[PDB]
Amino acid sequence: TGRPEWIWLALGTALMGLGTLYFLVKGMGVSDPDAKKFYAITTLVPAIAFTMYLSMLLGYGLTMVPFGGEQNPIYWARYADWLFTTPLLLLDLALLVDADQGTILALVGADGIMIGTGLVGALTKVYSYRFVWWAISTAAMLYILYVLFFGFTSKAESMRPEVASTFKVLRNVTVVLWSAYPVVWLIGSEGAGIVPLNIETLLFMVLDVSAKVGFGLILLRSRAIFGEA
Amino acid sequence: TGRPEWIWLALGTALMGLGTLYFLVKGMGVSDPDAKKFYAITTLVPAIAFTMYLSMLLGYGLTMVPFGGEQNPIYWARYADWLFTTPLLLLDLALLVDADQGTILALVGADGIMIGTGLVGALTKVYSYRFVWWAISTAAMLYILYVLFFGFTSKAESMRPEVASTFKVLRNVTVVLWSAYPVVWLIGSEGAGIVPLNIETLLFMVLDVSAKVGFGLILLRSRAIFGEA
Amino acid sequence: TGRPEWIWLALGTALMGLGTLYFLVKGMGVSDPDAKKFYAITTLVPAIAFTMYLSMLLGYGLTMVPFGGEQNPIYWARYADWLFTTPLLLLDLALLVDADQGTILALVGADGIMIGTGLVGALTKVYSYRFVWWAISTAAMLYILYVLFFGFTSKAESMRPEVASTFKVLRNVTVVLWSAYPVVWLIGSEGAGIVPLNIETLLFMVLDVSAKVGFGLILLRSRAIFGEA
Ligand SMILES: CC(C)CCC[C@@H](C)CCC[C@@H](C)CCC[C@@H](C)CCOC[C@@H](CO)OCC[C@H](C)CCC[C@H](C)CCC[C@H](C)CCCC(C)C
Ligand SMILES: CC(C)CCC[C@@H](C)CCC[C@@H](C)CCC[C@@H](C)CCOC[C@@H](CO)OCC[C@H](C)CCC[C@H](C)CCC[C@H](C)CCCC(C)C
Ligand SMILES: CC(C)CCC[C@@H](C)CCC[C@@H](C)CCC[C@@H](C)CCOC[C@@H](CO)OCC[C@H](C)CCC[C@H](C)CCC[C@H](C)CCCC(C)C
Ligand SMILES: CC(C)CCC[C@@H](C)CCC[C@@H](C)CCC[C@@H](C)CCOC[C@@H](CO)OCC[C@H](C)CCC[C@H](C)CCC[C@H](C)CCCC(C)C
Ligand SMILES: CC(C)CCC[C@@H](C)CCC[C@@H](C)CCC[C@@H](C)CCOC[C@@H](CO)OCC[C@H](C)CCC[C@H](C)CCC[C@H](C)CCCC(C)C
Ligand SMILES: CC(C)CCC[C@@H](C)CCC[C@@H](C)CCC[C@@H](C)CCOC[C@@H](CO)OCC[C@H](C)CCC[C@H](C)CCC[C@H](C)CCCC(C)C
Ligand SMILES: CC(C)CCC[C@@H](C)CCC[C@@H](C)CCC[C@@H](C)CCOC[C@@H](CO)OCC[C@H](C)CCC[C@H](C)CCC[C@H](C)CCCC(C)C
Ligand SMILES: CC(C)CCC[C@@H](C)CCC[C@@H](C)CCC[C@@H](C)CCOC[C@@H](CO)OCC[C@H](C)CCC[C@H](C)CCC[C@H](C)CCCC(C)C
Ligand SMILES: CC(C)CCC[C@@H](C)CCC[C@@H](C)CCC[C@@H](C)CCOC[C@@H](CO)OCC[C@H](C)CCC[C@H](C)CCC[C@H](C)CCCC(C)C
Ligand SMILES: *C/C=C(C)/C=C/C=C(C)/C=C/C1=C(C)CCCC1(C)C
Ligand SMILES: *C/C=C(C)/C=C/C=C(C)/C=C/C1=C(C)CCCC1(C)C
Ligand SMILES: *C/C=C(C)/C=C/C=C(C)/C=C/C1=C(C)CCCC1(C)C
Repeated sequence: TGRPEWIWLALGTALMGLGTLYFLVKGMGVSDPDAKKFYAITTLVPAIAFTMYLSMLLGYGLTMVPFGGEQNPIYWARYADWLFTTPLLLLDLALLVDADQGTILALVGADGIMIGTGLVGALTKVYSYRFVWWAISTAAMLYILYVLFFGFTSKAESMRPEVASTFKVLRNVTVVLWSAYPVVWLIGSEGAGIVPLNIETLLFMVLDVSAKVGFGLILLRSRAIFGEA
Repeated sequence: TGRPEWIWLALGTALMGLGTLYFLVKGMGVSDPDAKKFYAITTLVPAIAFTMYLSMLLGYGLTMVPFGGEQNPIYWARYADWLFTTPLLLLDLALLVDADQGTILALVGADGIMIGTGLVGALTKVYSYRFVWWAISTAAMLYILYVLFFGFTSKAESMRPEVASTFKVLRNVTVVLWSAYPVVWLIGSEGAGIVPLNIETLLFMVLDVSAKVGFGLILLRSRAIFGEA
Repeated sequence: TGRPEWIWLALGTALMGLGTLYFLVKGMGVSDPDAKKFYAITTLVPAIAFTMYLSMLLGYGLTMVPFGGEQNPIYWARYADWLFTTPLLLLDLALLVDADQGTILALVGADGIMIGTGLVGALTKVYSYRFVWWAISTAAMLYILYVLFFGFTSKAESMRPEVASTFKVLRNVTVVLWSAYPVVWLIGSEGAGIVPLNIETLLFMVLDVSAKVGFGLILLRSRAIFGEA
């Protein structure tokens, strides 16, 4: 309780843990192999986030980075979460649309670069250079969003209508929520320091729970995850 | 020689190195693609463990974690080993039975969570919280063992008898040996500190060599690794 | 500018960034799924290297390792680069020849061991043991080079001539350039310290740009990357 942001770390931990259990239970029984992929991916995403939220809450996932003449609290465990959970989320989208393997490789690799350069930016001790890493990471994010909108135009002649519908919704959810993360980082504790860490942590908790549990509710309620038969 | 546990690190290094060379030589010549997968996976497992045993023996893979009012010797390199070798072992099992891709994803991801939360527990400076990580990691292990016994019931109508037989043996080997690891950690140097590090290191060496070289001897002697023709 | 090797880090950053942009633009429009794999892999390789070159240039990717009675400058970010980019390069070769999945697993796993043991060697504080890690890593490299020459003899009865031709060239490029890396490390800052860091950094920059951008120019100009139709 001694860091003001504890309450949002504790609520994030609980909501990710509850979402994990819900999806775990929801997927019991599923035999359709395509459906099984989606449940597996979509359950792992909040399970991983539960662990990293808990590491932040307990303090393990916090470090102090000197920059700006200050010791700055930096929650590094978010990058360990996102390193795995953001390619998994892209994989759910790419599987919806039957993406080509090269497109998946492009997505997962640009996502790696996005999270890894965000982590270097987050731990960089020269203040001005933190924003060079931010810009590179943002360029990788823009590439991802570009591919999600313009990279699947060979696939629309052979998409089931329900897959197109669910993919469109989830792609919109993704673009809107993910685009907020660089803005929060830029104005928050890792960037300009205009928004205090407590509010930052709240913002990321709302985005994370929506981008993981909200996303997954939409996906796992859809008939698009089943091979049709 | 100055740490009492050196002798078990040196024997583990030698046995993993010898097992690697044996499997490397055994797999020379194999042309069956299915067989080649199994040799590749099963040889990489002790090769990786050889490297991490050597890093422990030379001291690189040891760190001191303060907790309990003490500087505690913690061999972190075991988590770097297991991060790769325990999904590889699961992959050998999953390939035996032709698992669905979603099942493989579930297994490898729960295994990631098991090893990563074990590593956080191993490096956590608040003593009581180390056991919260232990419990989460154990829950992931139980999930894995659940899937290994109850997750492949679509596959039994089209399993060759020899694949079913070898998978049953290896699955039993896996459940018994892997279930001992949380117990050793709980009573050893990373947990309650009731068993000294020297004996702990012996225990993990016996389990590791059996779970990697013993496992692999059983697998690579079986006709189940060949496509049948 | 305060480290003499800055100029080669800055030129490496620029050449990797330019090569990335060139390949990105070159691959726009490509619809052939096989071609898309090769563009994706081959573009990610210099993009990752651009980021790690920049981290070296800005100082983030440098650490001081005590060994030999000295504080030694060690650029660790090269291992973070190579961890991903050297399996990606092997994947391009393995895809050319339609390698079996077990062969790919062997290649990527031996490459992991090569880079991870090179990183342990690079960070080891006991000088003589640094060269034990070097020898293990070199053994893994030799295994890789062995597989590249002798591991694809089931594949030559069903290789398109242009794929055989491009694979031969790239395999030769690979063997020659990669074999120089252990020699540079052995005589440079991480090893015997006979070649100063500034010249070392130059050597690795020439090798990296050739092994990534030179390699990729050869590959992406070839008709071998297209499924034939
Ligand atoms: C079954 C397996 C998964 C293995 C079990 C692992 C794990 C679930 C164990 C629970 C972790 C949790 C108890 C950590 C303890 C936090 C904290 C209370 C420690 C001491 O703090 C006490 C006071 C001090 O004034 O602050 C805090 C005062 C209050 C006591 C704060 C309480 C709020 C919670 C800590 C926040 C909820 C986190 C939960 C783990 C959410 C899990 C969801 C669930 C339904 C799956
Ligand atoms: C298919 C499989 C069979 C293949 C597996 C092969 C493999 C098992 C072979 C043996 C592996 C073994 C050598 C692993 C050793 C661990 C290694 C990190 C040791 C180096 O030192 C570690 C710590 C010291 O406390 O410093 C840290 C060192 C440096 C300061 C950081 C080095 C950077 C990393 C090498 C790159 C990865 C960093 C991130 C974890 C990944 C990207 C994260 C992103 C968000 C930035
Ligand atoms: C600091 C920088 C990010 C620069 C800020 C401005 C910049 C983000 C806006 C320019 C993006 C640009 C692609 C917009 C042009 C749209 C166009 C190409 C698409 C064609 O028409 C499609 C229509 C609907 O049918 O609009 C639908 C729109 C299209 C599908 C294209 C939109 C894709 C974008 C990637 C989504 C914009 C959100 C950004 C990622 C915001 C990033 C936040 C940042 C400040 C960190
Ligand atoms: C070919 C490639 C793989 C590359 C080569 C890499 C690698 C195999 C090189 C060998 C590593 C090894 C020599 C490390 C040295 C350990 C140690 C002796 C260092 C100094 O210690 C001396 C005394 C001090 O009183 O203690 C110790 C006294 C004794 C001298 C202890 C000796 C016991 C061994 C160190 C334990 C065996 C480890 C082996 C590497 C096992 C390999 C198996 C093999 C058949 C593949
Ligand atoms: C398909 C491909 C092409 C995709 C590849 C994309 C990629 C190559 C893009 C560029 C990668 C690049 C940015 C890597 C940089 C390395 C990175 C670790 C730098 C951060 O700082 C590293 C050290 C400082 O000494 O601190 C450490 C930082 C923190 C203290 C720890 C951060 C946590 C990690 C980010 C999560 C991984 C940790 C483990 C190694 C993995 C799980 C282990 C488990 C057992 C806990
Ligand atoms: C601290 C906690 C671990 C709690 C300790 C007790 C707990 C591990 C025991 C309860 C597990 C429970 C699933 C047992 C019920 C069996 C049942 C569901 C299977 C149905 O019947 C199958 C028969 C043979 O045909 O028995 C064969 C048995 C079945 C195939 C099911 C057994 C699967 C288990 C995962 C194996 C038990 C070993 C544990 C992993 C021990 C963990 C050690 C721990 C203390 C860290
Ligand atoms: C669009 C997205 C990718 C996001 C943008 C991220 C990124 C491209 C931003 C550029 C990074 C760069 C400006 C870092 C600054 C380095 C340095 C000048 C910092 C201060 O140093 C000043 C003096 C001191 O005497 O030394 C140095 C004096 C000189 C000023 C040195 C100048 C040489 C360059 C720093 C080396 C070139 C590096 C480039 C990033 C190459 C990129 C290639 C491009 C065409 C894609
Ligand atoms: C398919 C997916 C869904 C699966 C994903 C599962 C996963 C998301 C589950 C949760 C992951 C989570 C626990 C990650 C936590 C990060 C972890 C590194 C925490 C440990 O401590 C990290 C730092 C402290 O600053 O110390 C560092 C600790 C030690 C000093 C080093 C430990 C070694 C590593 C565990 C092994 C990897 C090291 C390299 C980055 C990889 C190989 C590099 C090579 C070149 C040596
Ligand atoms: C310190 C150690 C590395 C030892 C140094 C010496 C050692 C590297 C040389 C012995 C390698 C050995 C396989 C050579 C025998 C060749 C033979 C098996 C191939 C059969 O005939 C093929 C012909 C052309 O048709 O030659 C073409 C040649 C073949 C295709 C085989 C060559 C494959 C090698 C892996 C390439 C040699 C380069 C090395 C990797 C150099 C390593 C540098 C080191 C000092 C760190
Ligand atoms: C589950 C959590 C999700 C979906 C997180 C998404 C995170 C991003 C899209 C992060 C983006 C970043 C930037 C583009 C710039 C640098 C800062 C980051 C890493 C926050
Ligand atoms: C090759 C080595 C093998 C098979 C290692 C297996 C390790 C485990 C099953 C580890 C399990 C753990 C727990 C369930 C709780 C926390 C402690 C661990 C990581 C030892
Ligand atoms: C893109 C960069 C490339 C192709 C780098 C290749 C690096 C190697 C082949 C590294 C090899 C090493 C050894 C065999 C011994 C130890 C030192 C290393 C890691 C430099």
